[PDB]
Amino acid sequence: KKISGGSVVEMQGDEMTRIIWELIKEKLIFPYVELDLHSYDLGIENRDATNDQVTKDAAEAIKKHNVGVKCATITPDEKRVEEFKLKQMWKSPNDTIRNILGGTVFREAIICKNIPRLVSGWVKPIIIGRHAYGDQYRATDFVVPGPGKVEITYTPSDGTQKVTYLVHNFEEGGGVAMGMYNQDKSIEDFAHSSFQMALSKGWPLYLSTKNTILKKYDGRFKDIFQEIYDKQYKSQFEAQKIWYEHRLIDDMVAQAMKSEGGFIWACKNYDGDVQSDSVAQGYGSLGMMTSVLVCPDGKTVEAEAAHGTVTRHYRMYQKGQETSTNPIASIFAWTRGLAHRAKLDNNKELAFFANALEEVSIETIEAGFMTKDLAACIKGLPNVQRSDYLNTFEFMDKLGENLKIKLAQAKLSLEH
Amino acid sequence: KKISGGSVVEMQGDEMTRIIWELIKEKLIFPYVELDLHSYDLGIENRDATNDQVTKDAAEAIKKHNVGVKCATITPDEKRVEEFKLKQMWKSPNDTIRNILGGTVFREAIICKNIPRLVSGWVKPIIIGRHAYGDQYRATDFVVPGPGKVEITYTPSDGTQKVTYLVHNFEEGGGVAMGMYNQDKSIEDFAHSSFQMALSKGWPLYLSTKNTILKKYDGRFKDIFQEIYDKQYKSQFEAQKIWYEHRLIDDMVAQAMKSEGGFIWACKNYDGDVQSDSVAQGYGSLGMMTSVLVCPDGKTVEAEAAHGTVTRHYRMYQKGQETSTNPIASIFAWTRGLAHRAKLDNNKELAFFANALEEVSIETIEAGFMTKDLAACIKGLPNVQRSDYLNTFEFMDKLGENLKIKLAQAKL
Ligand SMILES: NC(=O)c1ccc[n+]([C@@H]2O[C@H](COP(=O)([O-])OP(=O)(O)OC[C@H]3O[C@@H](n4cnc5c(N)ncnc54)[C@H](OP(=O)(O)O)[C@@H]3O)[C@@H](O)[C@H]2O)c1
Ligand SMILES: NC(=O)c1ccc[n+]([C@@H]2O[C@H](COP(=O)([O-])OP(=O)(O)OC[C@H]3O[C@@H](n4cnc5c(N)ncnc54)[C@H](OP(=O)(O)O)[C@@H]3O)[C@@H](O)[C@H]2O)c1
Ligand SMILES: O=C(O)CCC(=O)C(=O)O
Ligand SMILES: O=C(O)CCC(=O)C(=O)O
Ligand SMILES: [Ca+2]
Ligand SMILES: [Ca+2]
Repeated sequence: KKISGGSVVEMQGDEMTRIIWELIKEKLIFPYVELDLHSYDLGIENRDATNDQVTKDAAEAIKKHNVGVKCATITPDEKRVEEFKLKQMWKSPNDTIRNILGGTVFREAIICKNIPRLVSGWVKPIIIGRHAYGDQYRATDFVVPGPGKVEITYTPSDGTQKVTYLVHNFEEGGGVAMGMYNQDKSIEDFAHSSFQMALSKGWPLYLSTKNTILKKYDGRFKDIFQEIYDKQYKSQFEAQKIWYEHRLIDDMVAQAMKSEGGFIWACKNYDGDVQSDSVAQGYGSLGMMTSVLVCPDGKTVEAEAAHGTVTRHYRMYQKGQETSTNPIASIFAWTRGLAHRAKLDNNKELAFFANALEEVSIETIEAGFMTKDLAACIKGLPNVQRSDYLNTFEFMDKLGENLKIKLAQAKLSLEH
Repeated sequence: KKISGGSVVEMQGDEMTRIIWELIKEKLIFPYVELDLHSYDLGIENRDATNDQVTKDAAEAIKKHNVGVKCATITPDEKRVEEFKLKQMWKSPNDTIRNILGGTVFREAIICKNIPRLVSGWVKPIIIGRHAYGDQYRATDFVVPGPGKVEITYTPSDGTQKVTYLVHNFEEGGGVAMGMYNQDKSIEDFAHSSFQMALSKGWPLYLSTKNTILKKYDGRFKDIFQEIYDKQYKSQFEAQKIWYEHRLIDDMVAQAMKSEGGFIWACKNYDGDVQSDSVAQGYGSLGMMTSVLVCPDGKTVEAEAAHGTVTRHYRMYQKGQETSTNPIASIFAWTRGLAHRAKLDNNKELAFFANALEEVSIETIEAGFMTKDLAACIKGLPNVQRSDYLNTFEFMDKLGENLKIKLAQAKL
């Protein structure tokens, strides 16, 4: 009776998103879909117990099975070490997974007709390609305890030369220092996936850098995009009446803010992290955004919610208080992962189910059933009352109700 | 030129901002104000001729005279080198000047009551304190030509063992790499200026970092702020019913976007640079923002417009075509610096002129005389007609008349 879904790597998360994750599988996915499921618990406690090995195992599973769907996870700092009694301050599971997989994370809002934006002009989608490799997420940082010299050096593999650059000589007191890097091959994959996304969408492409400040580091990104564009993409762009343009990041954020949308924005790793949260909130909620890592092999993807574990909501959950937390981004992690699974396997029954769940989610909200974040978009936050929204479970229950109806109607249809 | 100004350091800029700079001195400052003016031309041509020495001379003059006002400048990349036939790809003069002076750059929108924002909720100001030192603006970046190890090393002054960390081992092909740093004393001054700004305006303070990712680097910023808050400002904040909170930068930008405004935002160098343009545009124009570098001495100040040289408009100016470019940010560089010069000198006349020019600028726009960007805020750009806006000359002229009127009517 259930759809045969194939192999999926599932990564369990923390706090409020872990609660939603279990409700998605129980209500939305498992009743209709049977999966060969490789489950990795990335909850903070299991990562601590495995010395973060479960995270690297999960990344290797995604390479093997080509599809993974990830819940948001805690990245610990000193406060989390004290809260959970951790052995170490573990690195972000996302940093580890993206470092191993590589590629570009494409992030885009999920639009409902009845939800007012915070930014008046965006009538079309903004799609951020976020380079998923290197920079601050692979970096090496340390505290400078006192006076002394920090240098960064490059030694070729043959060991026949050494280049030493002075970072800073600390004359009095200490500070911080860090190295970071990126790679030409990853930059080229990032460029290709950006131009290909623009052509698939019929939309212009913009790349943002600081190249006036980092002339070598950011100038490399700019050069590689320009060279790949001129050689391989430019005739196809003009044929679709679109263009590619590099801008300084600050000009770019101002242009995007005042634009009508409808463009692809290639972002360096850190910029794509921050701006995608600004963009998601600007369209009205961090809970309404898709995030899909498209790996360079053209086969493997990892779908996820780009927002965090929603700690403040989890604290209320721990007290038995009602929570209204937006599940949509977490649900679209599953739908986007299953859609790609169905595409790899040419599974029409699964491809239909994935799209059906996405339509149900939008239709439910557009019919007036929503969590508190979205009711705050329509009214003001100060004007919202309990009767204006559903709690987290009521909303999942409504979605489950409407999903059963949509799948029932499909079975009764002639198309079937 | 009756009012005695005192000593101000003037830095001349490039392209469209240069054209507006002279219009401000001619029509706005010079007729009413006599200045001891130490002028350095930071135009890209003079920087190339002096091997960027004029920039260092200018920074030194600000330390001497405590007050400086800067016009936007070109920071050259490969296209600018070829465009201007430059000797070197010179560093940004703002990087050079800020590195020498230090401190926190405070940026805030200039609000006219008739101008709609792009962001629905911001009914109260957002003030970004931007750390002006270190990080990407003091960094060392280079191309990695081929496979090999990039390492970062710390050699202490006490002769104890040198420490070496592997950044990356490039196994296939090359790439890019960079070192960057910050210093505890600069971070401490950045913290103090942020707490003091919040107490003087009466608003809560947020610091944004990535400390979950950069645990040492950004953790140091977070730890320094928290220690200074707990030991120094905390009871003062509580008595004013405000607070200080650290947030991850992701959370902070989202919170900022959906808020009502009304907070101080402490930003690391790079974040303050980018978010200040996002915020300025969100209130509706890059032309309406003040930017003042507040130096750690509590004395010296450098006022500037935070936006660039507006190359696109300048290309139209070069072709003889009509332009409408918003001068207000450039005007507020003069008024903010002259107001500071007046507080140092206890000059009631100069301080009155400084405020009056700012009043005239806002009153002129609130009466319906504005450049094209502001008219676009009200009607949307596709609906802006020629009758809705003034060109750059006409706008500077209307401000000159209103300034003349406001000073004449005040002389009575
Ligand atoms: N993908 C990931 O694994 C990932 C990404 C980011 C952060 N994190 C981790 O998550 C933890 C919490 O990070 P944080 O405190 O910066 O942010 P957060 O708790 O995830 O979110 C902060 C605020 O954003 C709003 N929000 C975010 N998602 C929402 C949703 N789905 N529905 C309704 N509101 C939502 C809520 O606003 P209100 O309080 O105003 O209601 C929430 O309190 C950290 O440990 C961090 O390391 C993980
Ligand atoms: N403080 C500084 O010295 C400073 C700061 C930043 C950049 N720069 C330099 O400026 C040069 C150009 O930088 P860029 O091309 O990134 O940006 P830009 O040319 O300065 O500005 C880009 C766009 O922003 C809008 N804009 C900026 N200021 C405006 C104003 N006062 N009134 C109306 N619109 C305004 C215009 O939008 P539209 O095109 O839509 O009309 C303009 O085309 C570069 O050489 C850069 O290094 C200098
Ligand atoms: O991995 C983390 O700690 C945060 C990740 C994040 O903020 C993002 O993926 O946008
Ligand atoms: O100095 C530069 O090159 C740009 C400065 C800038 O963008 C800013 O001050 O906001
Ligand atoms: Ca993020
Ligand atoms: Ca800027």
